[PDB]
Amino acid sequence: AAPVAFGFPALSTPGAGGLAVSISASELSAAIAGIIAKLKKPFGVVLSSLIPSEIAKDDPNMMSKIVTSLPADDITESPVSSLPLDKATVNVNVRVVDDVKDERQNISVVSGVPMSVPVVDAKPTERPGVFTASIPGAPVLNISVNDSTPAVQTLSPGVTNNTDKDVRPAGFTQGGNTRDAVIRFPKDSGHNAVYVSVSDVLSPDQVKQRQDEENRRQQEWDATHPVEAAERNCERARAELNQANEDVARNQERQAKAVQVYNSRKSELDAANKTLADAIAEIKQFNRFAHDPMAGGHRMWQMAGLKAQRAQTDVNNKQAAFDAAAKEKSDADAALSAAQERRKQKENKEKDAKDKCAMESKRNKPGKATGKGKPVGDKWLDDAGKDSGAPIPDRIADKLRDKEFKSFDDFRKAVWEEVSKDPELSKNLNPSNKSSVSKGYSPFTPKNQQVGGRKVYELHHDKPISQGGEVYDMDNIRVTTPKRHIDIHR
Amino acid sequence: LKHSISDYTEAEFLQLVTTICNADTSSEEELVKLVTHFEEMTEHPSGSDLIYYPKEGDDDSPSGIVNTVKQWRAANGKSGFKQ
Repeated sequence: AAPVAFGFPALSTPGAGGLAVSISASELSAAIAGIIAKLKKPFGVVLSSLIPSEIAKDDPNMMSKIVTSLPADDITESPVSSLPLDKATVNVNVRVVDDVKDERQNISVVSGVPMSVPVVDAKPTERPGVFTASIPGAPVLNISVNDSTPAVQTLSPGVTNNTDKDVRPAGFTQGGNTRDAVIRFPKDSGHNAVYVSVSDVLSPDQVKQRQDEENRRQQEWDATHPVEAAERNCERARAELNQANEDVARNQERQAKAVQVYNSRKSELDAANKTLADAIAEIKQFNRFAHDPMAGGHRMWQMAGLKAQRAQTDVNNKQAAFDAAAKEKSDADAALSAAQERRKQKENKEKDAKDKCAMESKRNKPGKATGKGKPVGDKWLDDAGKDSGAPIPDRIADKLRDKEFKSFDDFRKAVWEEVSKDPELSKNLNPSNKSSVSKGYSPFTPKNQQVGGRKVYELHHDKPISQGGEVYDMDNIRVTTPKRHIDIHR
Repeated sequence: LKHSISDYTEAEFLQLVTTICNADTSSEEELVKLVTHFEEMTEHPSGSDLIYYPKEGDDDSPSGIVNTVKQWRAANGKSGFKQ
């Protein structure tokens, strides 16, 4: 039962008796500690990438799961020992979770938010030093401690070990096929509590599905966080530019290199072409002795024959090589034109982006409220789902004007707070809804006006912020229901 | 940590609906996460409206909503609470 190193994802084919895992006592390597330390100061770092094509070569049935394990104390702030026996869920600082990024399913170490997991006790069994944790939704996970044999990292053609350990933002759908738990042993065993996540291996069809769902959630988040959706592009548009610039540089190297090779091969040829002319004159010289087979010359002639076929073959070889160099040089010259055209487009992209990144940055910098708004009725919030939405109400404008707000986010919170206190605007809000408006938050819409995760009334602008339109101008602003706004822009 | 309404006891479920109605959250994003979660447990057609846009004469206080979900689910062939 050679033990698998902590923090190194491996396949365990299940049995009828559940999964088989064998841990060690020996503490987790510099690597993972590194990651968890790095990661300490939702984002995450990829341990592995999965390739179903391969996993099936050995596990054709696709029954195999992917287990990964850590010693609980490295995850949890409160030692598992000093924890009530009534608690089913201990809080954790990081988790091991399946994510889907760049078109492969992959196992990875997540963090950056509040997280907390099942805690389950491990019943013992006939076998000596072998217990059964059963985590809801996984198979029976029968464990086995071993500090006798030196630790191993298992290597399976399906599961890869992605070197790039950059912290990247993590999946919205993270964990969608994972079940983890801190598992504790009974007190008279002396075995440390161990963390285990157990993830399904998604098939490529299922991965495209997660991928799709992942992209859709990203859209939502992008429309409900303009503040910094833009600030993200500016990174992608700057990265794409910095990369494209290097492309020019590497092309220049190839093309400046092709110019010398051209020049060199060109002169190699010239020389070799003079040598032919020399030898071919030398044969003209002794041409005389051509039909006198018993003369000094009819050797000296034959000799020139040879000098020439040699000198001639040489020319043929220098020519191929020169042609070839000429080809390379032409292709190279086009590679820059093409590659350097790419930089011009990428340099335009990064301008557009950086302009938008500063206009969409204004809505996160202070200002004074302005405008008059317009009269409204009892059906104020009803209007937010008709026409071009409902406007800010006059009565609200009046109460807010000239006041200073640290950020437009605060201006919304405040608009709703003047709606909660106004009986006629707030006539449409319920007790449960009113709890949200006065707590700041945007009030919820009817179901029929909701769209996925956008379930609450939105403040938008007519003349957008990205087209320099005033952030805080209440004649500008429009209350809309998620659906209504979505419809408005099509 | 809870995929079916049958993971919740009646008194456990009530707590979630009393969290949501009072808006007892650290952020609007965690509130909306709770409501989106509530919706899925109920499988109910009104959806979020059970809380924020109740029918005429329904009870919209935390309990009455637990009560609406309870009898609806039972009356349309659906699993019940824990216990």
